[PDB]
Amino acid sequence: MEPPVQVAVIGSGGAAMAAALKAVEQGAQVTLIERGTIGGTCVNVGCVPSKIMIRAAHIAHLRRESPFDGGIAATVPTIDRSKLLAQQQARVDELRHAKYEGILGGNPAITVVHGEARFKDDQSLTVRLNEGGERVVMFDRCLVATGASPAVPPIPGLKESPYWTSTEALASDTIPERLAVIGSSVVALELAQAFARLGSKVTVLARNTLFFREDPAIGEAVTAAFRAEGIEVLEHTQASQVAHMDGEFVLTTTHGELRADKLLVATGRTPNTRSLALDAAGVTVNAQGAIVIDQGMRTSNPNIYAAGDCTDQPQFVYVAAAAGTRAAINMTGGDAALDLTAMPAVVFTDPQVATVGYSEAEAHHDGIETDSRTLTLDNVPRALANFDTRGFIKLVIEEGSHRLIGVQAVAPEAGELIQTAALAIRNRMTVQELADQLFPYLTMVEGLKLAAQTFNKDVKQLSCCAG
Amino acid sequence: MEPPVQVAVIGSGGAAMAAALKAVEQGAQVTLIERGTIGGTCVNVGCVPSKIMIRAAHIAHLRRESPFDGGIAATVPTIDRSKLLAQQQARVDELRHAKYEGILGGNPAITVVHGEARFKDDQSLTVRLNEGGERVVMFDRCLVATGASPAVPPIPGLKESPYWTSTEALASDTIPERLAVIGSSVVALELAQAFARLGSKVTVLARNTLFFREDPAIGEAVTAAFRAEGIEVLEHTQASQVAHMDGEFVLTTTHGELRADKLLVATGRTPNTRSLALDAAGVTVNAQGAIVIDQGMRTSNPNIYAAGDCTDQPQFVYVAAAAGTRAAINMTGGDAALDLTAMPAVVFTDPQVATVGYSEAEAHHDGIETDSRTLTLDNVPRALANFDTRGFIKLVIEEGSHRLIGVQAVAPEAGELIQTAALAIRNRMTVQELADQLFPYLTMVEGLKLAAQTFNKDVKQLSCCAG
Ligand SMILES: Cc1cc2nc3c(=O)[nH]c(=O)nc-3n(C[C@H](O)[C@H](O)[C@H](O)COP(=O)(O)OP(=O)(O)OC[C@H]3O[C@@H](n4cnc5c(N)ncnc54)[C@H](O)[C@@H]3O)c2cc1C
Ligand SMILES: Cc1cc2nc3c(=O)[nH]c(=O)nc-3n(C[C@H](O)[C@H](O)[C@H](O)COP(=O)(O)OP(=O)(O)OC[C@H]3O[C@@H](n4cnc5c(N)ncnc54)[C@H](O)[C@@H]3O)c2cc1C
Repeated sequence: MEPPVQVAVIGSGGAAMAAALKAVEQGAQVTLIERGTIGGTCVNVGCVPSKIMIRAAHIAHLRRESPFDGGIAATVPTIDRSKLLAQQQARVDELRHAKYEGILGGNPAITVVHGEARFKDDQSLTVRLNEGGERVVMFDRCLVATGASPAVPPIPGLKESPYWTSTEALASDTIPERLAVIGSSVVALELAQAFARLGSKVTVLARNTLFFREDPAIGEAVTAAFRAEGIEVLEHTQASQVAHMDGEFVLTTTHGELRADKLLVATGRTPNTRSLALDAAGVTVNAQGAIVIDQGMRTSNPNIYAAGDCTDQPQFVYVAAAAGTRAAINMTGGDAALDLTAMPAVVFTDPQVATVGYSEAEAHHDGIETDSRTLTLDNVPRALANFDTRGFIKLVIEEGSHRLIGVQAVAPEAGELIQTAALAIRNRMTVQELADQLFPYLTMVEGLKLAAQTFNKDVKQLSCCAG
Repeated sequence: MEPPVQVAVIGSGGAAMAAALKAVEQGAQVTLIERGTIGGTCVNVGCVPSKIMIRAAHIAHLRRESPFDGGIAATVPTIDRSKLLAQQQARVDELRHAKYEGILGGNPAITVVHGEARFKDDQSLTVRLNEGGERVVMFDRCLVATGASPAVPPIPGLKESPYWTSTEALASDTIPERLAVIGSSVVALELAQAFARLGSKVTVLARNTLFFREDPAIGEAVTAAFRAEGIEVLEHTQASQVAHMDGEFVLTTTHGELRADKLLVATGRTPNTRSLALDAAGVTVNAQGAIVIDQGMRTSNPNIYAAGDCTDQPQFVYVAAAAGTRAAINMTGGDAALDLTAMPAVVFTDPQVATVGYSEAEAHHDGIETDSRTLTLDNVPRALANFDTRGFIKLVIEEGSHRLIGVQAVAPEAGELIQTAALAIRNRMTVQELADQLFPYLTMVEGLKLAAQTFNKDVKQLSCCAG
């Protein structure tokens, strides 16, 4: 008789969870090692708490102002952050148990180890247990899903100051009167707007422009939206010195001296691979410290796989989870590959930013001839009925075939409409085909149809005679 | 040389507008006859003003209460309906000019006639001009796009009372202290909730249950939502007598006497065909007075077509417009057909109701073997982060092929997510295929993926290990 394959999984986030359970489903015995709180980033200090805080911020914002204030009185709502934090944390704790702890526990095929793991060789790990001492974990196959951590730049004086990373910001029980934010990452912007809406006077220090690595139209729309609601966005600005004196932060910048009660550093994230002793297992990493893998999540060592934020993969929990599931399949004798061709991405600012497929620049870089159309939101019925036309919907197609290969949008509910675009791309639809489909009038997603029609029709024909 | 085809179009709503412009594009000369305001129903007294009022109502509602009131103070906002009405009307007037008047005017190929048309024979119309007198309009082909009007039941005393139809309700400059609503139609419910949120004490008299003709789960969720915010829903209730005494309505019902300041009658709509003298042109209508047509919008008379609410077609402006465009193609020698297989439908209540494709009952009626899954919103991350789990997402598939053939949902933003379902159905995707696609975490549309996964996975595996 054959013994169950011994699978070791380092981490307990989205990638590790998906892998652990898939491995067990495929008949393997799993030993999962986690050094901190079970659940990793998303449920504890990532997606979940941040989206909850953003929703609370949205309510506070709408109680403060709206496009209908001429007929509906508005007020400055009193905010009790302690109560909001308690509500937020209760849901986080509830989900951690329901989707992580409760599933890992009570399963004789899964052994959870509380400690920090490192490779001993390519078939075993050495674990420094949280309760002291060590333990060796032998394995046939191992999945590294250690995620990433907030990056902290070597700005003089920052290291020893009481600054915040996204974790401390989300866990704060008070809304600071003044919040300075260093960075222009998605995390930086989502938190910047949430705190602003909850009461903070926010100043964002962007080294370049917002969404510098994305299509330029995106950063322009978001920057204008932030400024419109009192958020200061200092472009091409960096702090050369950080100091904390007399109970406040003092930042020396290229724009002058800036003072704030709290400082959020959200420049980016780095892979958690330095404590893994990857060299002992022959696992190669790139210049950024990320573990190199192929579409099957296989590393340079045939018996070791990697998935999630500790690799070069896009940093989204749904990508990490999909990768973990497929890595487990391959660790158990299968043959699976991760396809990210129609991977959507959403930024939970207001308006939201959403993208899928190729941007014009990205297509060109890959030698693809394209054409595009950019429809401003003042052409979308839903936006007009809401009296909020900030934003746009951009479609990118391949020349000749007219196949839709990319969509970028800045608009309320962009995250919802982007999935229609994702399916259109997945099914290799042309813009003509998308435009000929029936869409509900007065929905934001109708904007996709309207934009598609502009490839063969005039903007003046939309919502009238563009069929 | 050949002369331009003479096309007559009766009406100026979505169907007529799309047809008129398509006909001209195809080389025809158009004579469009309209007895009332240009633009018809949607822009003037339908979709546009109603969605604007609903958005205003949403803001008022959120300023009054939210799932985050434990940490964000709320207040009863003062409402100035005169100001809201002015804003609403200005957008309506703006859109009427931009998408209707400005496009019809200044075009030598289009002649707009202000009057009421009726058939003289199958090649001409007699028009009673609004300014007096008549005119004959000869045509080679004619499109009837006369729409429908609010139905008014023969309830004793109703006829002579100062009741409202959706038109008077949308045009009211005051929010009534008490509003009674007779009917359970989409129009009745959308307006009922809007007025309630803007300040009225609303009572809905439904002859049966809400969404009686739809899947039962829909009516149950909507009824619970209405009651949750103070809207009284009297099921299986009809008014046997209407009276207006001492400045108020007095309704005798099976539930007892009900008094209200205003009365909205929104039971349904009837086709505008009684004044057309259709018999003079040999155009057949059904028992409801609707004009009978085929998929090419052709009537019993080869030279006359019909599209929109005056036919048996679904009453949506996007359906009317699509039909008008295709009718114009056929009137000008083409061969087009309207495909409604993936037609989405949205109800702008909160939560919204959205459907596409077959419901279980509808599939069975057509001899299709099916299976389904109903995912309650407390299983959708976005709903949980919003602390509002009222609703559900239901998927209907064909047995054997596992092809998705229908989706019904009750949830915030259901109108946005339903389009993803529409494209999935259009592309004949199976639930497994839909479930294997990447969806953004914490978006309502992710609910489609989660529901799809329940066809092969347990609800406890969702957002964890259902891959
Ligand atoms: C503020 C914020 C907001 C975000 N918003 C979104 C969003 O809206 N949508 C989205 O899809 N993604 C979002 N993300 C990103 C998403 O959270 C991550 O991509 C995802 O959680 C990564 O999952 P993972 O399994 O790769 O890693 P992780 O969940 O980060 O976990 C790795 C785990 O391994 C442990 N570990 C590390 N080294 C060792 C070791 N040597 N031994 C034992 N255990 C070790 C860690 O302690 C941790 O528990 C957000 C992130 C943040 C920080
Ligand atoms: C309150 C309300 C809310 C709605 N919400 C939505 C929604 O959210 N989404 C959606 O898609 N649909 C919605 N609808 C329905 C949508 O408005 C209609 O289906 C659509 O407007 C019908 O277009 P049509 O061109 O067929 O007719 P219409 O736009 O109704 O116009 C027919 C025109 O012909 C004229 N006419 C009639 N008889 C004659 C004659 N003998 N001679 C000359 N002119 C004549 C009329 O006066 C009118 O201008 C709503 C309707 C109402 C009333």
